[PDB]
Amino acid sequence: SKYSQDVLQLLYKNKPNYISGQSIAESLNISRTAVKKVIDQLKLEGCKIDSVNHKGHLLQQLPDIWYQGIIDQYTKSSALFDFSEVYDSIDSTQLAAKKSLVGNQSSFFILSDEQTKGRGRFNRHWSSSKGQGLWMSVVLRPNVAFSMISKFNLFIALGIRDAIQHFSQDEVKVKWPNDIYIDNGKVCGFLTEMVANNDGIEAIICGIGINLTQQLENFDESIRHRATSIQLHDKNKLDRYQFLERLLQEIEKRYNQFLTLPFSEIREEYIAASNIWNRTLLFTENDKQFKGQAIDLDYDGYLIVRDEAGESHRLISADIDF
Amino acid sequence: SKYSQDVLQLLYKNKPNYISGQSIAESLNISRTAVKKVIDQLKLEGCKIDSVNHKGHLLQQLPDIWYQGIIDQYTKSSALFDFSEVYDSIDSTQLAAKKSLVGNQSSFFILSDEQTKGRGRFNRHWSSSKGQGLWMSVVLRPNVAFSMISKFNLFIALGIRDAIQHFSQDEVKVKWPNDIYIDNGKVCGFLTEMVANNDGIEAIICGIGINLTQQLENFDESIRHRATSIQLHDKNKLDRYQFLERLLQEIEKRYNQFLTLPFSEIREEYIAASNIWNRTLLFTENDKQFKGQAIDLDYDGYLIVRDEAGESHRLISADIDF
Ligand SMILES: O=C(O)CCCC[C@@H]1SC[C@@H]2NC(=O)N[C@@H]21
Ligand SMILES: O=C(O)CCCC[C@@H]1SC[C@@H]2NC(=O)N[C@@H]21
Repeated sequence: SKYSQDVLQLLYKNKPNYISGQSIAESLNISRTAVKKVIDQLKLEGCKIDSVNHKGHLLQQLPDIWYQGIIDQYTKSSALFDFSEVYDSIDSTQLAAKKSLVGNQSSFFILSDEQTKGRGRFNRHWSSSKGQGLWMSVVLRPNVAFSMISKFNLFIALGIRDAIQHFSQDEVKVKWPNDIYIDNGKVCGFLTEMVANNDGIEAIICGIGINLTQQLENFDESIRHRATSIQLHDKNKLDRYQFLERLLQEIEKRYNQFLTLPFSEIREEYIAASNIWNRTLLFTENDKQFKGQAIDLDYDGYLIVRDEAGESHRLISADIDF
Repeated sequence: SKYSQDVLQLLYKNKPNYISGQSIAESLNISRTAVKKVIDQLKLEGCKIDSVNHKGHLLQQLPDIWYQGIIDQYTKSSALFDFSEVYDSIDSTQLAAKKSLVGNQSSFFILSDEQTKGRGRFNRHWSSSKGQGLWMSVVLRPNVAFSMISKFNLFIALGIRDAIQHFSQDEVKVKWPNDIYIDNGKVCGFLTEMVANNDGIEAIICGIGINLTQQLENFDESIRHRATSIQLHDKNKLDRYQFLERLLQEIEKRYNQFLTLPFSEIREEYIAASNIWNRTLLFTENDKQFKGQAIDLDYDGYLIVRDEAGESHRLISADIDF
């Protein structure tokens, strides 16, 4: 409805306290009896609101839907993001982001419940079902030379890992350069792209897909043995609005780190985090395909690999399989 | 009008021959007497059409307006470009291009008679008056690593130079890395940007502004001593549709060269072309500003400079003043 969001906003801003139909009706400037329709609807949409007589309304729990109104609260308190955009379904949050960044310098992010044409690295299909995962592109505006994309990718990786870790009983590791794993289920994939030129970057557009609320039965086939959600490694229910909040919090931390520190400082931690050593790796390079071993990550973000034929390579990027 | 373009198309396709109101009327499937309005209008818009009784209509000369219909002919015969877009006025042909490239792989270009918000390097204002200059962004899809932007810039430079040269009595030189000069008037500036990621470029978007039909009196102030048009170095009238045709022809040649040759091969020619040696240069780098001498362009597109304090720099890019 026309007013739904503003209602949800007031409801949210007012926790841990109740507020009266009355009090809402004065703010939004609409009938006491319209606020009831709006509420009776929000509940029907799966909202948990406690309504008690004489006292009013308290927002208890939100469903697995993103609401522009409440996501406005995050953008508001943010010291990073100007605005956000929220859709229930779009073609792709990266495509949207790439459109929205032109002729302005805003930092911002875009969430969508469902993607109908979401892609990953190399333009692989990316599965993005309604109400199941956080599908989001983020735009930032670092003031750096274009060479520095690679580092961003590494820092953010730890942001996305921690955010996810704080919610997982099992250990969450990073599979360089782009994937986040819990055990041998890929929980999230992310991708960093830039608009840039000869001297200075115009924007960064990091697209992030994390699987939130998936049962084993939801995946297939046969990805079911190398894909896992967050929920499947957390005894208690996973709150999408709570995860968002830490994810954004960590994305920020790691952005600033990126902005003020050379990699070396992060390096040793990134190692503790990676699950690529002491196992055979499966590298692809256009027509060519080979095996090899991850030996080390050097100070510049590059991966030092020993291919099965004994030769040493120093790689900026790669796509790797277990 | 609704049909104007299709008329102009037939008119153009039929040179050096006349064609009858009749013959047009059958193709476009409209009254013989509507074709007359369309023609009487095209003339009034500054078209030169010869109409003789019993014989018909011949397209003699086009004004200083771009027409989507005739520009369709170039895109059609092209072995490079899928389509084009033509506007009489837009915000910026780069902005437009950056929007139009998303979620597709088309190669294409965009022309506009006037820009209301056209920018150059570092987001400097770029003057783009109606009917006076070729204002165009071009999109290509090379299949190369993102590092290779720099080279593209160098090759295209010679394309844009030759295209312009064939029309100038005075010698046309390239001021590395982005400007085209005739004597000490900047005739054109161009800029190469990319959308790309860790492994592979998504698109190139080279934006090109060349001054076509400017009198000294049109410029100011006081750019009038370091800016010059093409027309001011050509005794005979400059045809915007004829220049476009060679420009596109050269852009293509030089693109293919880029695609199949290392720089070294172009290098020595690029030198004959540059007007940066044996004079003092004025380099800017963020807060810092210094003098120096252009000593050489090495095989990798980099400029070897000797700053006034005797130190040697190897530069990928720079902004330079005379
Ligand atoms: O291929 C991968 O390794 C990761 C793909 C990352 C996809 C995310 S989902 C949200 C955003 N929208 C997209 O189109 N892609 C990113
Ligand atoms: O600053 C320079 O040195 C050159 C500027 C190049 C501007 C051209 S004009 C057509 C296209 N549209 C733009 O916004 N810029 C390029």
